[PDB]
Amino acid sequence: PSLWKGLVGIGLFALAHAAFSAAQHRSYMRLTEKEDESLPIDIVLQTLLAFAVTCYGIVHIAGEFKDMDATSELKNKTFDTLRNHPSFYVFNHRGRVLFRP
Amino acid sequence: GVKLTTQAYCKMVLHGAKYPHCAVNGLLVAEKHTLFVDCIPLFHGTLALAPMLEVALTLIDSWCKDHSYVIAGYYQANERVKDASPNQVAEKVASRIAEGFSDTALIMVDNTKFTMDCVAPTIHVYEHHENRWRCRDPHHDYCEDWPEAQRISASLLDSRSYETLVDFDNHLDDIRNDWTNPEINKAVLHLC
Repeated sequence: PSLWKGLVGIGLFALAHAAFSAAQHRSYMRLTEKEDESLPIDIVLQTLLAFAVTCYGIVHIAGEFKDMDATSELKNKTFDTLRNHPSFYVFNHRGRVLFRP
Repeated sequence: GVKLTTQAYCKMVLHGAKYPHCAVNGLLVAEKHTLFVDCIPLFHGTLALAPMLEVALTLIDSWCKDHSYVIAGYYQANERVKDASPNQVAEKVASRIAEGFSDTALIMVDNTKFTMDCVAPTIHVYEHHENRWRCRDPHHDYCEDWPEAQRISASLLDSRSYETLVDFDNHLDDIRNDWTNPEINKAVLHLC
């Protein structure tokens, strides 16, 4: 469904928020200068979840696969269509006379 | 002496309108001055192929003899506007159907006179005599009720029933499409 598309947006949005958090946490270090060198578990969990869901949405978004056998789409092609030859059309048929000229 | 019902004429117009750009053909069945009680269409566009014609004729014979009718006429509408003469296919098919009963004569829908209301009888009836096929008198009456045929053809065409009409070729495409096309029959009954 189309809702899949909407999902991927929010995933990025989620990721975007994570970025902000990370930046802030980096500022934290850049204002704490302690031997932490570790991101908060909440923010990393949020980032991982955003990655997972966004990838999952993408999986739907990629589309649908197509079968390799060339005789797939031609099965329903009746002979009444392939014979038309649009370039070689002729207008000397009963359609013009029968219908309004 | 060839007489066909008004439903035969409306079926003629229906099949002509269904594939205006493609030459069509088919048969007319009657009970044993023959009166063509019913008709049946078959194929369009390319008409010279034998296997389809043979399988058709076999199915027509089976269906008619199962329900007491016998095939007794052949119809053909050509593709070209300025064409009103039978081709080899029409001649051989008419000869073969006439082989059973001598009363069988060919009919061709003269597309030149094909109009909305079918003001003049479009069908021309050709008889086989002296081993040659030649047309009958055009001034002769062809349909049983000419004003009725005119009005029913006009109503059916204006009702977009030609699109709904199904011939043998659609049955070939899928059997789910009824080749006996009783839908146009019930429409004829309601209109009449």
